[PDB]
Amino acid sequence: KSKDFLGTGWGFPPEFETSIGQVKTTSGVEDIQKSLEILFSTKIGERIMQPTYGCNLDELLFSPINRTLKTYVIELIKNAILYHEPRIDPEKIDITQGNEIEGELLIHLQYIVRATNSRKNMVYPFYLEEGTN
Amino acid sequence: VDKGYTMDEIFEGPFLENGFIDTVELKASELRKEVRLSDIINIIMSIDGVKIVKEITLGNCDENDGIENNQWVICIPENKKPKLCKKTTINYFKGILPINLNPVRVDNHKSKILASRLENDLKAKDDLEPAIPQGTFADWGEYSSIQ
Amino acid sequence: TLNKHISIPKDMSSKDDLDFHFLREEGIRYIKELGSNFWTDYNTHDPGITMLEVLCYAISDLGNRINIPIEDLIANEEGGVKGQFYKVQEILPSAPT
Amino acid sequence: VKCLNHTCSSSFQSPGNATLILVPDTVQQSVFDIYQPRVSQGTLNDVAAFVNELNSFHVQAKVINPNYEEVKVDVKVKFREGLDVSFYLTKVKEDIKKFLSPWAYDQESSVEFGVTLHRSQMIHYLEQLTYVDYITDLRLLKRQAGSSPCNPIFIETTEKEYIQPSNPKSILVS
Amino acid sequence: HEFPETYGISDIGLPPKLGVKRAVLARQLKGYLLFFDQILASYFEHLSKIKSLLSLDQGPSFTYFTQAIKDIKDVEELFKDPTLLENDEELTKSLIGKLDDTIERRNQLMDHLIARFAENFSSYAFLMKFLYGESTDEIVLQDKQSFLREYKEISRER
Amino acid sequence: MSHYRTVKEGDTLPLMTYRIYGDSKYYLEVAKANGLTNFRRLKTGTELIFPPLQKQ
Amino acid sequence: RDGTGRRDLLDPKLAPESVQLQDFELSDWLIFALNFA
Amino acid sequence: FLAAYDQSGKLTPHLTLFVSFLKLLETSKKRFNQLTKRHLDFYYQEILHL
Amino acid sequence: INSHKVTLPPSSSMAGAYARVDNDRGVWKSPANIGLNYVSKPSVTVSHE
Repeated sequence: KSKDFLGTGWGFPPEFETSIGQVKTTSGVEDIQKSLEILFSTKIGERIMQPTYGCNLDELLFSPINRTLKTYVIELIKNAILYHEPRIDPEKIDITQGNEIEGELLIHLQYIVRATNSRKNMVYPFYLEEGTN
Repeated sequence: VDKGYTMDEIFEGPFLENGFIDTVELKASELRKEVRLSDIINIIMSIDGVKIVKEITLGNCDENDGIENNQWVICIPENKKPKLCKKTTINYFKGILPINLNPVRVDNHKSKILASRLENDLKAKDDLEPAIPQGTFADWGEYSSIQ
Repeated sequence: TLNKHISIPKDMSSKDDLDFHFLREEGIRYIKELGSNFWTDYNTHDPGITMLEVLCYAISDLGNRINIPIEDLIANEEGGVKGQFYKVQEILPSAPT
Repeated sequence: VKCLNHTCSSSFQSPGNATLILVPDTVQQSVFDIYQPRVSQGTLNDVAAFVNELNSFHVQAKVINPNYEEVKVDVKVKFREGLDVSFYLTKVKEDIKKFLSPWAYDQESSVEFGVTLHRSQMIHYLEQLTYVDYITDLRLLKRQAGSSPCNPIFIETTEKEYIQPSNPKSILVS
Repeated sequence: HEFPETYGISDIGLPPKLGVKRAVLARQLKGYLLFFDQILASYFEHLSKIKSLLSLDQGPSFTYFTQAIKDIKDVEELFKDPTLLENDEELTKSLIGKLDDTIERRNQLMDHLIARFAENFSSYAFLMKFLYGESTDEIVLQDKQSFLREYKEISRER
Repeated sequence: MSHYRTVKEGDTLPLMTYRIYGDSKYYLEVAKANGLTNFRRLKTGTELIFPPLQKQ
Repeated sequence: RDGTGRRDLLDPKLAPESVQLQDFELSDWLIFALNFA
Repeated sequence: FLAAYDQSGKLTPHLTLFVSFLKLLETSKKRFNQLTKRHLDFYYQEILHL
Repeated sequence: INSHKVTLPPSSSMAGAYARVDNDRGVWKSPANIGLNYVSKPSVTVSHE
């Protein structure tokens, strides 16, 4: 019960059970992994009063793969995390092409979960006295 | 507790398995010595919808109940409880017109009003005691050498 | 009876059903009071919070229509007020006595 | 206000006429006689003019003062009082007068009317914070009022304080 | 329609490659959200009836109202009996039903409208009981509506 | 801010308090916030919390 | 009859408040949900 | 039920949203029920010009 | 009268789009992910299925 500032919440593809009248929830590291799935699945203007939430990775569809592109991809990913996921620090972004013919680009993101609580983390019994900005 | 009593008072007498009994109510429910119109009228006038009591009278229930005094106060013998005689009656009016009542409807209202009292007496049987704070246990004398 | 210049007020604060930010804060306050034992993550990626914001938006829409003036809310398709009001020509005059 | 459908000064069955009775508020008792409230000539005449313009070509109404007359209560002593002074019988008498006065002239009173059965009077008293009971009560007209000449009608025959007359009566003694 | 595509509850659906389980979960969410939409739809529906509720010609038989929701692509599968979505009056009887105490509410509306002309029908409450039994409630409401319709002449040609 | 660690073999409570706060003197407040009675011997699987200092 | 007067001039059913167009409480919407389910 | 869980922190999340929503709607009820007054005022002041 | 608009097959707009891409990047660049001018909307909506 030491790791209570990562928090608890709804699972992303919310599932409803009938063996008990409840919706499944996630916590800790599991919760972080689903947060990342949400962020990179939504476009910048799709939320109603949150006009700047999501990412622009679609800009790179139907384009050739080179050094300039790879640099741009890395920048897009790092900024989305700095703005929207306070609980982690990116470690490495590995961008490679696994298919000579099929139009595939493979991106592998590795990251580290923070041991100390961020000033941007809105978890209920903490942000009240620790959420300065 | 909501009534404002404290522990010393709540547990002052014999412990009762069925709930607590309030001493004030108990003292009040003594056999009555006198019955009077000034109280009966107030009971009727306070019922919502009543406007005017045009006629009212009390009397010892008896036979050959012909012309007799108003009996503004009736006294009761020392070891008796008063009870309505079941020869009583109220004539209800609206304006100047008499109306008629149905016995089944009245019985239903009376039953509901009183049955709801039983429900509370029963609920009173469960909440009979205060909480006591509870601790843990952990060999408080454990000691490690300073060496 | 001339046209006037048109502008929009800058103090968007009412503390009622037309104020989005107000509604959102009240929503969160109620959530903590009722369910903080189980639901503590109130970050923006949370489906729970997403649903709240959608509902707050819908409430503002309802409030906005309630404020439409009476002249329009009780209008007839063909115009007039036949089944709603009696007019002065009909309800004020008196027989001559 | 009270409108009287067939009333003339000498008749209660004359067609083609009407009488109106006016009662003032007289709240400012510093001036007014609150046991004989009356309407001045200015108002009696203004009212008649106003109404006669709106009636009919054929009808004039008359506007008068009520010419009040009324009965008064006596009763069995209260079974309880706050104290002999604090809730003196005189204090009870004053309260009774106020309750009746409110019908005669403007004042506050919980009761719907002074002209009511003893049941209403009993409720008014029962509501007091300094009372418990009273064995009996009555309120006949003052047959024994010497000042207004003797032979005066009394209100003994089980009436709920009914006014002595359609007009020239009030049933609001105080 | 206010949620993102990722949720899968919008008109364009959800891509096949994501599998059946995710499609099923989307169906479960649509079900849940209908509890919020049916209530909001009722309030909008209630505005559309203000004209009837206060009409001088003839008021409605119900005082609470609802609507079928048809801008959701599978409502024909979400509901156990799609029949109700073809008629808002049947839907009202099924979803609100008894909660609508029409006799008391209809009388309150009528009494207000009558009071606006300084009139008063209180005596019907008991005088009609010397003529009819339980059937007086329907009779009395019909008479009150007739009174308002005929009022222009009634108050004038005295 | 708040912090958590796991106890490894070789750790002591006043040495860990010095590396987190800059002073060894807060060890009795860390032990009270974790419910520790025998803090002079720590068991090597325990997860502790380290609360922040109060500001006013 | 005593005619009328100032204290008798209040019409209890003229004030708009006497009519509450919508009267559901939290407990009524919960009953609605129990059926709808 | 509603009294027992008011400010307890103990409801399952699907009910927590449903009830919070119902509480937010109380402000709509307040606005909606003022229509009867607006209607009356309109008739006496704008239709009858009094 | 002037509220009614013209509806056209897409091929003429694509020829325009091809010219833009050939000048901006070259003939070896794909024509996809390019916006169209003077278009309010597609005539129909096509789902993912």
